[PDB]
Amino acid sequence: VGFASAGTRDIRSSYVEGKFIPQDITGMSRNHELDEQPSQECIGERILSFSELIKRNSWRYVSDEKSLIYPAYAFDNPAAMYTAADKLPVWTLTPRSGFPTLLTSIGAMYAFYRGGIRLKIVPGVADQPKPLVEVALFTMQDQGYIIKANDYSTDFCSSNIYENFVTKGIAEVQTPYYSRVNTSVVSAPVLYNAGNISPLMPNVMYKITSNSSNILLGHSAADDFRFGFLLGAPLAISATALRDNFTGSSATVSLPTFSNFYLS
Amino acid sequence: VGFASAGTRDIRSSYVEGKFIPQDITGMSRNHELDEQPSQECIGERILSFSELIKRNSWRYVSDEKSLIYPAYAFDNPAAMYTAADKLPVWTLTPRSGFPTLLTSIGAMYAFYRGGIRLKIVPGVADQPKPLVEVALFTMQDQGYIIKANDYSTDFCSSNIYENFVTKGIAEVQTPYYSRVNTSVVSAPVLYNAGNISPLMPNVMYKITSNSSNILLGHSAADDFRFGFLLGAPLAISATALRDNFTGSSATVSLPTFSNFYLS
Amino acid sequence: DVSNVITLPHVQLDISKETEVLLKIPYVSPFVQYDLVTKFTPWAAFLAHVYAPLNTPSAASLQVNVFAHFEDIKLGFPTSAIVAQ
Amino acid sequence: SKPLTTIPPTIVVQRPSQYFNNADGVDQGLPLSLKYGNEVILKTPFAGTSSDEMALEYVLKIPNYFSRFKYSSTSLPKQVLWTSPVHPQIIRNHVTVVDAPGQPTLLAYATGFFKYWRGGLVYTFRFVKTNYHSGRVQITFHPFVGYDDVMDSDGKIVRDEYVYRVVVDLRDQTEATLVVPFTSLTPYKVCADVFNSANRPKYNYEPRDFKVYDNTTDQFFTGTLCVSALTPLVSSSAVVSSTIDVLVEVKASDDFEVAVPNTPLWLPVDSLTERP
Amino acid sequence: SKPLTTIPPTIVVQRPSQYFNNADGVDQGLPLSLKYGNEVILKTPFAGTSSDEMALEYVLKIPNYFSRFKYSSTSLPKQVLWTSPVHPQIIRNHVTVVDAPGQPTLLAYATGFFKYWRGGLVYTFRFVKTNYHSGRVQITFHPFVGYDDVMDSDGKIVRDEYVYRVVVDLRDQTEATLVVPFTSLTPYKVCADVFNSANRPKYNYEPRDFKVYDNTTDQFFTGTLCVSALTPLVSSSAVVSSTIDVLVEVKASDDFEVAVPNTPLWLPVDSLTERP
Amino acid sequence: SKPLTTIPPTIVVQRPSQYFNNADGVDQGLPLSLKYGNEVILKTPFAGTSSDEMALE
Amino acid sequence: KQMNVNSSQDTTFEQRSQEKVQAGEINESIEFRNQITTFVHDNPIITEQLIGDSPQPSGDVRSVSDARTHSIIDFLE
Repeated sequence: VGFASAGTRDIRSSYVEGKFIPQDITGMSRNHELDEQPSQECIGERILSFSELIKRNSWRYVSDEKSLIYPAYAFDNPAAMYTAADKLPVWTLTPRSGFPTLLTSIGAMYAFYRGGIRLKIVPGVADQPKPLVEVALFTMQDQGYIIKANDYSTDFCSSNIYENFVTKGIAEVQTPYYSRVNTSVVSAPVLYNAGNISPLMPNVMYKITSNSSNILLGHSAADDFRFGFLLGAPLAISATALRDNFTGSSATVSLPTFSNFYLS
Repeated sequence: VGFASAGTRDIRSSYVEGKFIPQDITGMSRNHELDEQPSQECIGERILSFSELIKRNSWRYVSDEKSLIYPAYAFDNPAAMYTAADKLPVWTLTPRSGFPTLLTSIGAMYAFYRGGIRLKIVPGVADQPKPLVEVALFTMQDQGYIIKANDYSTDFCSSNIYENFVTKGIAEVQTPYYSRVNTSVVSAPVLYNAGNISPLMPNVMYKITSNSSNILLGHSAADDFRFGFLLGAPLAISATALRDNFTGSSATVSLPTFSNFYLS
Repeated sequence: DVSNVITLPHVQLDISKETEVLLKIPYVSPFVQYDLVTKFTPWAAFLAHVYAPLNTPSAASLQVNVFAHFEDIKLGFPTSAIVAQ
Repeated sequence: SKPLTTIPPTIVVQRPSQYFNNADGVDQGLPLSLKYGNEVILKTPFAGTSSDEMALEYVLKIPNYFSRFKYSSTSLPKQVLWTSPVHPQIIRNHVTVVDAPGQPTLLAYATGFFKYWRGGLVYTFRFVKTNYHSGRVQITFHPFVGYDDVMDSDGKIVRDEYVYRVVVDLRDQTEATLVVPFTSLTPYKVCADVFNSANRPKYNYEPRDFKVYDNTTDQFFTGTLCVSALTPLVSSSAVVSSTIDVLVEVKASDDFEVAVPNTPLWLPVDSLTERP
Repeated sequence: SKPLTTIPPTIVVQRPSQYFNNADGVDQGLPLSLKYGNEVILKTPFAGTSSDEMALEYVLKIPNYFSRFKYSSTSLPKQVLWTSPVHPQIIRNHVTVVDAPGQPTLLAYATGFFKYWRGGLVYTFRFVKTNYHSGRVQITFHPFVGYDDVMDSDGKIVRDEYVYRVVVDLRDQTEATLVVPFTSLTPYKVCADVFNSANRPKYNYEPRDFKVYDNTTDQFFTGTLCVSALTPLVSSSAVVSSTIDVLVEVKASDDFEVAVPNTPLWLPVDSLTERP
Repeated sequence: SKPLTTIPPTIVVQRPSQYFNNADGVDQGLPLSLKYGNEVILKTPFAGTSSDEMALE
Repeated sequence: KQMNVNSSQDTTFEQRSQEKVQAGEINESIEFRNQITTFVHDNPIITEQLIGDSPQPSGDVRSVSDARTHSIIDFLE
């Protein structure tokens, strides 16, 4: 099409929309034309959208409360600190609502979202005598949109689902969008006064109860979920570098994974 | 249509039946014309009748008897007391047949009902060696239509259903209307002499037996259930205010919820 | 990092080639319209950052001017509420 | 013959109570009737009507008397005679007890089963007068403003040129009805619950006060409906009372809608008395 | 009647969470909505576009500014002015902290969710100059060679007769864009992770350095893209600066593809500060 | 509406690993791929032949 | 120009169509009007938007907009 120009020509939208078509350095567009053979012969699938990836579940948070109020639509990620000073752990992570998941990691690239989500729960202990888990829609206007041990004893007539840790083993829930608006804000700010009525997120949380002393919570997008308005790379650190221990202090960072959770 | 009139024009039935059509303050009826976009984009469903809500189950009563006679069609709600006097609990509730459920709370707005109901039972303990629960239709004419520990040892050939707390976890029952009349009375009065033959409610109760020391009972409307003759708001108090403790005495009111029941 | 500005919807200005550059942004927000009464929440911000420094033989400065206007306008409902300062 | 099975395996999901919280689905309960499929017909008419008394379109359209005010020879031009925030959590007072939350009207009780609401509200004003009382009053809708802001320090209405207004001439006329359309930046509002007037861990719940429309109240209502006098209500004191009562009723419009049914705001009780 | 069943048995498979890790399948979760089938529509447009902002074809085609270099009256013929390994794990520096791994660009973050990549990469060079600067530069692609090997000991490019090359004349022209096609012996390359610069059991992760294309680096990139001067950039020092900045942006071509999504290379954080 | 189920019961057979030792049948394993039905094509030719090198023949 | 331009005119060759001007200057430039302001540009310009840009859909605002419209004349009336 021409390698160079007098003035800007490679414009952000024009390229993505296919109106600006850069030339291959070899002059033969065939050299960068899609070839389907590789995925068919080597991979066995071909991923086309992050919409597919966020439907895969990942672990978000570990609770040590038998009955918990949990901020369903809070997509924030941990605060991180780094140091190369002697004898101090190199990396430290301090979560608010949980650790990063495919849902919150992909979400951090966008400003908005809409649609429902799914919840998965692994029990630390499947107690035979009291095997049930209840996940209830929690709507008290007074509650802050944060994690808190359940102290309520008056939330009658809620929407409840029951799963059995002994006969099944993992609890599976689907949460409707149930929003007062059609466009929510990813990691909207939660405040002291706030309560559970802000229009920036569905005014709905989870109340999770079981007889297991610990539970591992995970989530993913429901089938009607979407992220919108791409912003760019979110602030991030190398996940592999979390094993760093060059300061002489042993690495102490630990993400919520099944192996970390199930074994001590 | 005209904002004002000389004499009454806004008549109760005429408005509900669509014969009287009030004018929008803006003069454009389009401003109060139904828009389906909001529910489709934000909620994901659109509820049109309380008939839908009462089909959702809610918890009604907690029993500490292994074998119990329970008043199936009794829809009464608790007696309440209030005080702002120092050191006394602000609110106190005293149930007869149980606490309010969607079924009894919606029902309190009407005078009549007809149709069957459903029962759900959560066990305090799923005893492996003796895991069964029996729910039997109870018809002894002598029994008062009230909650009572089972002392009968001669009620042979009853209609029985069996559910397993270990292989399933929650017992599910459906009760036919089985009424001597086609219109029953919501929260009809139960008397001393009465027994189980009054025409105001189906002459049928439940006899529930299991080896769990405690059970949590819940209910909902069956598919052929209906409430009739709207009366208005029932006597009611703010559910959220039950947490009040401004008198210095800690709140002691506790509704039967799964979390209250399962954990101590 | 200007790299995080370049991934956003944006347009670039080369002072030796273009005289002016324009960016149009549609209204996007959880609120269907901007609240003139409580001012609760400006729906966007336009920012201009230096991508490559002003490069001249000796110290110099230029004025970067901004013109703006609204389009695809949708008005709210008649009210006596004050348009907040 | 007794051949080996050739049916392939099916993955199963163990469930204690499928559809427990749903209005729909297929219930798996064991029936207590002798005939498994026992079911009673849908009787029509029932309880005196052929109408569906359980439909929100029926329940929310029943009239709710919720307020009253006075209008007299003493009322001044532009004097605000009455105001009300526009929303459905309209409450009344418990008579035998002095709790702060109060008693819900049918509208508040019914919508209280849902967390969200939207739609128009119909208001009817019944002026209890004779044909010998004469005065003009104006009914105005002030979206996005609380009641302290529709009036100035003298109780006089302000900025009424800016709002939808109905100027009602009262001579022979005795009733006015109008629909206040839904006006909101969010498709749904929240059905207001009581709020804690104390500081945790202390709890003292009271009804919210919509004196101002700001970020601490705007998620619950759309603004204020107001009645102000244009003239005093004049009449001959030799034959009629100089002050009259005005009754107000509210009910839902055609587009009224509620969503997100969960923990109800109101709990029904069989009796309510003062604890000794 | 109550006949004996004649339905034959079915073999079943007990499963705690079928499709847990899949993008597809049929989810078995219990819905919290009142209507079991609750679902919100697919809104279009959404967030200002009718485009699919989640598609890799959209995300990976957003421009990534990732590097800059200088060109001046001082640059010598054949002098290498800039080089970059061709791959998508293009990183930036964290400003508030001095960790070695750094901050990923959008391209590195997004492709970081996958272990494999393949396809063409588009590079755009923006020469920030006036019409009074004059010079010729050449952009060359060196597959299978690291940056220490495109230059000799004097920083001069070598063997440029052997590679695809674009000779860019800069007088009025200010921008050059070209696609570097995928060139690999394996259909897929690996998205490079940091590597341990210490010896286990000690861990000190740092970004890989593609100075050489050999068996310790070739599984991550295809070679080196290079810009070298053919002439110095000349201009009158009486009126213009003698040195200019050249900005470089990279993005995916039409055939770009990623595969094997698993443990991500990058972890998002809400803040990053130095630990005291 | 929420009618009572009218589907009749099915007798089931609990099995830890159906077809474990068979060349055929339908495997019940949980796939580790993102797409549940991930599968690579049958490449022909492969390893230099169009012949079936696994056949006993 | 989806820049809701009231009018637009590329004036690059305008000087070439003046009768008393011979061999007129070819000067890249464009003039466009937006309501009461006219921009007279003396070089190339770039006009960008969101990828797949779509203005806010009208249905989104029914919850707050009045079905009746209001202009200056309406207010004075």
